[PDB]
Parts: sequence; structure tokens; C-alpha cells
Amino acid sequence: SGVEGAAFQSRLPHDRMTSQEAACFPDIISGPQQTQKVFLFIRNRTLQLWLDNPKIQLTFEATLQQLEAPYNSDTVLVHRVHSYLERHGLINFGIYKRIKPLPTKKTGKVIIIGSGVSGLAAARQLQSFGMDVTLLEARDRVGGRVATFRKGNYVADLGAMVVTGLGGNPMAVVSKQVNMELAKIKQKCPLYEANGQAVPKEKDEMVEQEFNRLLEATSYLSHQLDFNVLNNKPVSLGQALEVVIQLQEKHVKDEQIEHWKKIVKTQEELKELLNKMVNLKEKIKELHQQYKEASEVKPPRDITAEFLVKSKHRDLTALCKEYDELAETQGKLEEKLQELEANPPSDVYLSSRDRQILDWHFANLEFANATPLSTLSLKHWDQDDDFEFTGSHLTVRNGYSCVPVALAEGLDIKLNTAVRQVRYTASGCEVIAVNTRSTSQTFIYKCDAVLCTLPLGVLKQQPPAVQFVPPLPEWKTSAVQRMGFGNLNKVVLCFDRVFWDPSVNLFGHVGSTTASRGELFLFWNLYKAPILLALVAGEAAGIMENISDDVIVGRCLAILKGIFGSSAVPQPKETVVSRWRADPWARGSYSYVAAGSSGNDYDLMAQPITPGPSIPGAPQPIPRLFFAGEHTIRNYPATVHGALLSGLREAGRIADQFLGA
Amino acid sequence: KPPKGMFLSQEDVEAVSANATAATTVLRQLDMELVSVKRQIQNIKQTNSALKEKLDGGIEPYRLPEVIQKCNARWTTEEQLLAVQAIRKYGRDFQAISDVIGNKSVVQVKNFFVNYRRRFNIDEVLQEWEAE
Ligand SMILES: Cc1cc2nc3c(=O)[nH]c(=O)nc-3n(C[C@H](O)[C@H](O)[C@H](O)COP(=O)(O)OP(=O)(O)OC[C@H]3O[C@@H](n4cnc5c(N)ncnc54)[C@H](O)[C@@H]3O)c2cc1C
Ligand SMILES: O=CCCc1cc(F)cc(F)c1OCc1ccccc1
Repeated sequence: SGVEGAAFQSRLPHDRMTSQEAACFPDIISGPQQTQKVFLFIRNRTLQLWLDNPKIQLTFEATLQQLEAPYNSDTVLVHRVHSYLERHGLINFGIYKRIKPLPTKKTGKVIIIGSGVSGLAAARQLQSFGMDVTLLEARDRVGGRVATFRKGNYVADLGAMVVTGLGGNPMAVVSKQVNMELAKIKQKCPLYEANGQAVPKEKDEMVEQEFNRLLEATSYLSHQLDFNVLNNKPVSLGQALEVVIQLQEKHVKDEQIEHWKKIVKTQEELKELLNKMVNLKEKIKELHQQYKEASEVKPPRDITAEFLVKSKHRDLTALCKEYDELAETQGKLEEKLQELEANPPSDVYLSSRDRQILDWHFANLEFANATPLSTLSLKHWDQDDDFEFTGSHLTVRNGYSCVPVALAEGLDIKLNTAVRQVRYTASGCEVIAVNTRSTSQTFIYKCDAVLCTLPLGVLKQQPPAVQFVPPLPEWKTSAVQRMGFGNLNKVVLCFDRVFWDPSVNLFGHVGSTTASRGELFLFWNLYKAPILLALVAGEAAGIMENISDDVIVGRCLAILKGIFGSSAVPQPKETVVSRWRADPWARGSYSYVAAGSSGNDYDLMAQPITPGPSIPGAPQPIPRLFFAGEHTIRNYPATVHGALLSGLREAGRIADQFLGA
Repeated sequence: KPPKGMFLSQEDVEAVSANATAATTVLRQLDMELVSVKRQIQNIKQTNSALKEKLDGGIEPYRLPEVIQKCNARWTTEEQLLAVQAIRKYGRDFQAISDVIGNKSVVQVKNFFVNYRRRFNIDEVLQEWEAE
């Protein structure tokens, strides 16, 4: 449906009020069901009108003229719902033409650290709400971990490149606001073993299925055997996979032992039968000789001599009958024993080639989580699974940077300004920063509130890149320690000609060892110009950062030469290698749910800091230091849409604090 | 509730994780266990192969021809004397006694037991067969 689709596309249940809505409309959620339905329709219809045209501001008056009775009768209710949706960034977010030009009277002063997507989204909101906003950005560009390489006609993303499903995704709205050239990712992905040969379809499917089954197994291990702590430490996904694999190898050996034991049991039953026959044959042989002697006493004979012949005869035929039955049993046992000798259970759980192809699937998971599997929380690593958008994954053909650049239009952004210190007190805040080009140039920014969108990698840094005065409390620093911050890198290879399969967006390289499984394991064909992107994932990410570009590119060309032929792969005209762990403005790629962490740490990251009073005995201060970024949003961590959502959240929160709700 | 064909008992999980090198120890002892079961199959095969070589020839040099005899209702003196010896040797095994005489049914043998019980001291003869 339509109003129902608007709710779904806003990540809202269409037939129920949320906790956020309960908080701003306690009168409605605690009141009769009929008013709740009216509220829910007003909300869903307002969402719909905005979604049906996100290029222009949806105003309260516009909304009301489009509502029809009975819903447009309580204009206070409509105005409340519209204001709520606007304040929380569910309508009139991103880049839209403004009906009412922005009032010149600004209220409050906010410094935003970082002009990645979260920082930029917050800034746009806060400026829309009438506040004075300045962003401080250490780099010489916007976008942060949205970072597009551009040279000539070559365009390639060094950070985010995939828009997940558009259904429920706020990047859907943005894509109608910005010219993004979105293109579906065909998920066909051939694998080539290290010898350049393709993985036979038989094997590609067997091992992928086993991969999925090993994952279900770790989840069974987690949820049914409560295998979540081992030797006083939280169990990891990788560690649970080891246990599962060991048990499948154990079961194969158990099965072999059971099988050969059936053969032993049968062999021994046969041995016992043969011994019985050998003795019976001898007894029969001796008995025959007796019957022979007695029957050669020639007639006429007395009746005892006749009885001797006739009873030896009788005894002999009975023993022969006994022997014939034992020989029938012998052929049945030799049958059973020939069937067993032909039904051998499996020899191995996984051959070497199998385990290599399996490692490719593990490397693929290490890519998606940007971290080695030995660091992922077994209990929680997939905790954002229930929030996946619907629809095909897509790439941004003209470079994802078009989004942050578009968001930056109109904002006051100081590039080349590295924040060094954040000061927050009951009367306001001071942010101290230096010019990255000449660090001696110092800058003081005073403001009512600081929105910190520094990456979790930067917050983790010891000794710190950024000092908080007073220091962040332990509940926040402990969360910063526990959370995972991973790593993932890309190699951009620009050629003058296409030598790969043009109708295939992915293909895999199956590394020879587990250690190297993440090293150049996946190639992407995503762009108009002949460009391949190669991924470095898992344990390889961090190690390959200490290897020169020429060696990394060499390894790439070697792999490709093996798959496509040595004469088919020219030298690249341009190449770029990312090193995100080493990037001091990132210190990694994106967060992961580490063993020992959980979804609640993302909530802790999002919680603002409130200073103590200046004068003792003075009233409770308001909060002063806010946080956004992909590490601050429990349900959509580690994505662009999660960062954007987190900025929208904080801007509503800050505006509620400093403008009133 | 494990995936089909996956094997994951609580018992085994603890065995493979109770120790730092527990898994490899588990799979090692299973390997050696399979080696000693295969070793044992080799011995019994080779032992059975020697037994089969003794049964070469079956019992064919020793099987007598089977004669059918028309089952006659009348007892010659010779057939009575056979029966008494058969009783002496086989006891109440009416089938064996029939096979010795050749022309007397199991019923006729059993009837013989009663009719000549007195004249042939058949009770003494059964007692005689029981002493050995
Ligand atoms: C290799 C890679 C691939 C990815 N794949 C995808 C994908 O395809 N799709 C997807 O949705 N997500 C993907 N992600 C994740 C996504 O890119 C991020 O979650 C998101 O862009 C980060 O947004 P943010 O605004 O929270 O942080 P950032 O964009 O990191 O913004 C923080 C900003 O603060 C700046 N800064 C740092 N230190 C200072 C300082 N001292 N003073 C001032 N400014 C400072 C940084 O330079 C940066 O501009 C990927 C990320 C990477 C790196
Ligand atoms: O290059 C960037 C990928 C980073 C990434 C991190 C996430 F946490 C969620 C994502 F959607 C995502 O981007 C697309 C993707 C989805 C599934 C598997 C791999 C990648």
C-alpha cells in the first residue's frame, strides 16, 4: 500500500507507534485506539507526500491541504506530527529546494568535528533548524570514508561503494536528490583457484553450502549449547567455526571406525564358522572311511554288521547335511562382507582444495565485517541482521563522493583543520584545532555544543590524537575500548582495455593458505572505464599495508595473468592502493561487533556527555558534547546510511536541547 | 536442532575445547584407533584365507548317494533287530531310527516302541543308552 509503503520506507511499523513517538505523543499512545490510528495515518501520509517528492520542502500548510477529512480536522495534531517528522529528519532531510528561505536570525552555535556523511547530514539539519554551524575537517576534502579516486576518465571508490537495498534505505531519497548513477550488482561470481583454473560448478556449490551450514552450526553452538564463554573469555565466530570443523572431522573418523568394526565383527563371525567347517570336514572324512570299511565286510553278515553299515551311513549323511548348512551360512557372510567392503563412508571432511575454497568464503565474510573472524563476537556478530533493506545491492557508477560533495553545498566547512582538543563546561565549549599544513597555526572555536563524529579508530588512539578536557567518563571510554574497529583495503587498477568478462561484476581468487585467504581474494568490475578493484580483507588487510604499491600491483597482475592469460593483461595506466588503518583521520575502515562487545556499546557511543556544574550547588547542566558516526547507530553500523541516520538523530537531539521541542 | 548432517553434541564440544590441544589429541587417538582396526582386519582375512584353503574340495569325495526306499508297513525280523540297535544307539530320536531302517516311517517307529516295549525290553534298552 501507499501510506503503508511510506512507513516501510521510513523504517517505521505502519500500524503501531514507536518508542520515539510515544515519547513525544504520550497523550496519544496512552489514549484510545481510534486516535492512535488517526495519528498513524497522519504520520504515514506525511511521510508519503515527502517521499513522493523529496526535492522540495514539505511544509505544514502543504501537508494539511493534502490531508482530507476526518484527518485534517485536528490541525494541532497535524502540526505536531509534521514538526516531529521534520525535527527527527524523516521529512525535509538531504538536499531539497526550500520554500521559505532560511531566516537570517540564527540561534545557538554548534561546532561539528568531521565532515563525513554523519557530520554533513547533522550540519544540514541544524542549519535548517536555524542554528549557526561550523564543521572542522582535518582532510582537504569532505566525505571522510566516502572517498572517490578521480583521474582523467577514471573514477573509483576507495571507501564505500555499495548502496545496499533501496527498500527502507535513506540513500533512496538522497539518490532522487543527487545525480547518483546507481547500477545493480549481478551477484554471479566465479572463483579461480590459485592456478588460474575455474572452480568446477559442482565444487563451487558443495563448498558454499557447507559454508552456510557451518555458520548455522556456530549459531546452534551459540544459542542451544550456550557455547559463548570458553576459559573465561568470550568466544569468537572464528573460534566457534574451528570447533564445528573439528567435530565434523571427528564424526568422519567416528564413522570410519564404526564401519571397519562391522567388517571385523563379520570377519570374526566368519572365522568362527570356518573353524566349525574345517573340524566338521575332518569328522566327515574320518566317518566316510569308517562307512567304507564297514560296507566292505561282504555279505552275508550278521545284523550288527548290517547295523554298522546302516548307522554309519545315517551318521554320515547327517554330518553332510550339517556341513551343507554351514556352507550356506558362509556364502551369506561373504556377501555381507563384500557389501561392507563396498560401502566405505567418506574419507575426509574436506580435501585441501575444498578447504581452500572454503577459506575463500571465510575471507568473503572477513571482507563484509572488515575484520578477522577470530575477533567477531559469536553471540552478536550478526545483530543488525533483522534490519536489512530490501532490493538489489547497487554501486555508484560516478563515484560515491557525489553525495558528501552535494551535502556540503551551503555549509561552513574549514578543511585542513585538525581538532586537537575538545573543552566542554557548564557554560559552553571550546574546540582547539591546528592547520594540518602548518601545525603552528592554532584556532579556538567557542560554541554552545560540540557534535563529535570522529571515527571510532581515532577515539581509540593511544596516545590520543584528540584530548577531551575534562576527560570522557569511563562508561564511554570502556565502550570505545570494547568496540571493534576493523580494516579493509582496495587496489584500483586502471587499464586502457577490458580483458575480463564484461557481464560479470565479481570474480574471486582462491588463495593457497588460510593465512593469505584475504589477500586479493575478490575483484570488482563496476565502472564505465576499464577499471578493476581488488580487495584485501581479514588478516591480510593490516599486513599488506606495509608492502609497497608496486609489489601489491605486481601480485594483482600475476593473479589476473593466471586467470586470463599473460598476453591479455597489459600494465595498468593508473593504480591506487588504500591504507585505511594507517590513515590518521580514520585508523581503520569501520566498526565490527567484537567478542566481548555487543549492540549496547553502540548505544553508549551515541549517549551525549553532560559536564558538571561550574559553581558547586548550581543546577544540573544541559548536555554539551554529542556523538554521531557509523559507530554510534546500533541498527545500521558500519554503513553510509547508518552514518547519515546518526547525523539526523543528533541534529534532532541538539535542536531539541537548544531550540526547545 | 543442528543442521542436517552436522554433528554437535554437548559432550563432544566439551571434549574438543576442554584443553588447548584437546582437538588434535582427539583426532589423533581416532586415527590410531582406525589403524589398529585395519591391522586387525588384515590378520583375520589372512587367517580366514588359510581356513578356506583347507576346505578345498568341499565334502564331495565323502557324500554318499541318496537312496529312496518305499516305506513298507510290515516289519521283517531283520528290521526289528535294526530298530533295537538303533534304540540302543539313538534313544528316542525317532527320526534317526527311521533313517537307519530305511523303510519305516517316524510314526511306525514310535508305534514299534509301544508294541514291542515288553518283548524287546525297550525300557531296559533306553536305560542302557542313558548310561553312556
Ligand atoms: C574501504 C571501505 C569500504 C566500505 N564499504 C561500504 C559500502 O560500500 N557501503 C556502505 O554503506 N558503507 C561502506 N563503508 C562504511 C562507510 O564508508 C562509513 O561507515 C561512513 O562513510 C563513515 O561515516 P562517518 O561520517 O561516521 O565517518 P567519516 O566519514 O570517517 O567522517 C569523520 C571525518 O572526521 C575527520 N576527522 C578525523 N580526525 C579529525 C580531526 N582530528 N579533526 C578534524 N576532523 C577529523 C575525518 O577525516 C572524516 O572526514 C566502507 C568503508 C570503507 C573505509
Ligand atoms: O565496501 C564497503 C562494504 C562495507 C559494508 C559494511 C557493512 F557493515 C554493511 C554494508 F552494507 C557494507 O557495504 C556493502 C556490503 C554488504 C554486505 C557484504 C559486503 C559489503
